[PDB]
Amino acid sequence: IVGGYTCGANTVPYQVSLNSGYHFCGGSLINSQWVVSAAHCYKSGIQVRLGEDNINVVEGNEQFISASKSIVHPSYNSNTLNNDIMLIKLKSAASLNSRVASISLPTSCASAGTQCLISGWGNTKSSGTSYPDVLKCLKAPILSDSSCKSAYPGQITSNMFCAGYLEGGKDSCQGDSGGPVVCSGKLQGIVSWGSGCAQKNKPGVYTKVCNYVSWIKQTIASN
Ligand SMILES: CC(C)COc1cccc(-c2nc3cc(C(N)=[NH2+])ccc3[nH]2)c1[O-]
Ligand SMILES: [Ca+2]
Ligand SMILES: [Cl-]
Repeated sequence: IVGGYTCGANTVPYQVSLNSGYHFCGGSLINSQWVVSAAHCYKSGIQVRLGEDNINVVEGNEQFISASKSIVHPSYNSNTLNNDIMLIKLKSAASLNSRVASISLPTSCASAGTQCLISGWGNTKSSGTSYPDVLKCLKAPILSDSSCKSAYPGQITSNMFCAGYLEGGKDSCQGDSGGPVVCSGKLQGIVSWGSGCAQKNKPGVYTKVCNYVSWIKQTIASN
């Protein structure tokens, strides 16, 4: 997260770290056995780490559970990143409490101007790599479709939305991919891509979760 702030330990109880011997992507807990992340964060050998704050220290509250299966969206396109969503089922269910809790799926899509919270352990510099030990947070508004398409002409599908600041300085970045964009207590986006990090006129692009609620529900129900 570039231009963000320290969230505070466990203030984002649905945030998870996908780990394969190091932190590589973020994700969101939606029920005690399922997490949602981005399809391009897929790999085998994934351990889901819940209740984390400092990812390099066991401070307490952590639950490390292996993934039993990852379900990448059948229409995911690695070249355009269209349908960049993946569901991970956990080997055992997580114990939910106040430090580990799930976030709700939306019933409607959010509108431009809606303010949302993006969190993650991704890079904090737009030029160079500086990864943090604790969770970083950023409040960012959803932008209008016209400003998003003007910024990335030909690359935005109806399953993506832009959120951020056109002046630059605040944005999600590498290491944040797969994590949550929460607005009014509902999971509305998944960190997906962007051009560099916090560059002027190049806001972040997120997977539009409201277009996948029936797919998420039907898939969890049959697995
Ligand atoms: C499969 C992963 C281990 C590799 O993931 C990645 C490798 C290189 C860059 C990214 C990445 N750049 C990103 C930029 C942004 C942004 N809003 N500017 C957001 C997420 C990003 N994720 C990324 O997610
Ligand atoms: Ca820790
Ligand atoms: Cl266009």
